[PDB]
Amino acid sequence: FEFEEKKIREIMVPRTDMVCIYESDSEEKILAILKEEGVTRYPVCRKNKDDILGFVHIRDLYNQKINENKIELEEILRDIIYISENLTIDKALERIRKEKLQLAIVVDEYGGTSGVVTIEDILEEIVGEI
Amino acid sequence: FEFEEKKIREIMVPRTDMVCIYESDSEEKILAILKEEGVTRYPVCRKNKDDILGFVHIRDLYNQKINENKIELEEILRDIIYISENLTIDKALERIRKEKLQLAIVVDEYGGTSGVVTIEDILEEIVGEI
Repeated sequence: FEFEEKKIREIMVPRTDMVCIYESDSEEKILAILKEEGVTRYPVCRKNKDDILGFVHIRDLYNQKINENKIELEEILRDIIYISENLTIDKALERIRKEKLQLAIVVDEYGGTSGVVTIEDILEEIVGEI
Repeated sequence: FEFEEKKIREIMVPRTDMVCIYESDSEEKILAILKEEGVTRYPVCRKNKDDILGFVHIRDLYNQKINENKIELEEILRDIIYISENLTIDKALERIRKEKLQLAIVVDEYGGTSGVVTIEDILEEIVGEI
C-alpha cells in the first residue's frame, strides 16, 4: 500500500552517488570503476551527469576489451528511459515494464538528472510491503 | 598470459561463502537474503550445497511474489553447468560461452560442490591481465 503514495525519489541512487562512465574516460579508469563497484549496468554521460547518452552493460564492455583491446562505447550503447522523481514506485514499474528496459534515469523538476533506479531496486521495494 | 595457467579454483566464490536458496527455505528467509546480498542469480539446492537443482534469477523470484504472493522455485528454475576446479580460467570462459549460460557450479575432485563462479567474475579476471 505504502508504495502507491511513495515517490521514486525515495529509492533512487542519488545523482551524487550514481556512477557514470563519461565518453571521455580512459579505459584504465573504466576498468578500475567496474572492478570496485559491484554493478552490472552503467549509464554513459557526455561531459556531465545531465547529458546521458544511454547505458552500457558490463559484459559488453569486457568483451570489447578482451576481444579487441579497445572500448568503443557507441557500439554497445543501449537506450534508457527517463522518469520523473514524483512518479510513484508502482507507476515506475508499470512504465519500465512496458518499455522493456531494466534501468531508468530519474529526472528533476528542472530537466536535470536527479538520479538512477533499476527494475530490481523497484521490485525489492514493492515486495517489501507484501 | 597468467590466466592460461590459472585455475578457476582461484576466483570462485568458495562453497562456504556461496549462498544457496534451499527448496525448503521460507519465503521470508529468501527475501531477507536477496535484500542483504547484492546478487542477481542464485543457485537452488535440495538439502545441501552438493545437490544443486539449477539457479534462479532475482527478477523472476520477485515477480512471482508480487504477482501471486507465492514463490514456486520449480517454475523459474534455470539450468546450470558444472566445471572442474582445475579448469583454467580461459577454458572456463570458452565452455560457459559455448553453453550460453552466465553461471557455473564449480566441482571438486570428489564430485562435490567446491564453489560457484559467474561469467563476469571470469571476464573481470581476464581483462585484468590485458
